[PDB]
Amino acid sequence: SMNPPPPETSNPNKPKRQTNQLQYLLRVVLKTLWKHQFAWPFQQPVDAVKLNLPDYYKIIKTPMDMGTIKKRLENNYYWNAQECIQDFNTMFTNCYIYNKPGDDIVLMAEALEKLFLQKINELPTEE
Ligand SMILES: COc1nc2c(Nc3ccccc3C(C)(C)C)c(C(=O)O)cnc2cc1-c1c(C)noc1C
Repeated sequence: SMNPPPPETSNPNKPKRQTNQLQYLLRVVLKTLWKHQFAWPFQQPVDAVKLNLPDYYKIIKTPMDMGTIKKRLENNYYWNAQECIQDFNTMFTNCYIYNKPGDDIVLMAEALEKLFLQKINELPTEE
């Protein structure tokens, strides 16, 4: 079985918090990206078996995807907004590292990242 286990989306020992910034990340940022027409390759872990990408998890050792991020937010997995922002950045970076510049999947990622940065520029202050 050559896919790794997916990133965890819950952990009984990891402290849980809700902040208005994490609420914004779920309700505005994730929602906007999730429903975007380019989102679908990013909505679940890369299935390197089904996609016939045998080298994927030889190259990418910190996988991340919006399905995992969405569940982490829904599960209050994150303590702060930076943890979630880091996961989005990891997802984009992995795409830019594994694929060739100018590939369609890279252009899709770049479009999602542009929207992402726009929404993060508008992050609300903590209540
Ligand atoms: C090419 O990069 C991906 N492609 C798919 C994918 N199929 C797809 C999508 C667009 C263009 C080309 C393809 C191939 C069929 C050639 C793989 C699918 C799918 O068809 O279900 C799902 N998830 C992906 C994640 C990724 C991906 C992401 C996201 N980051 O790195 C990789 C690799």
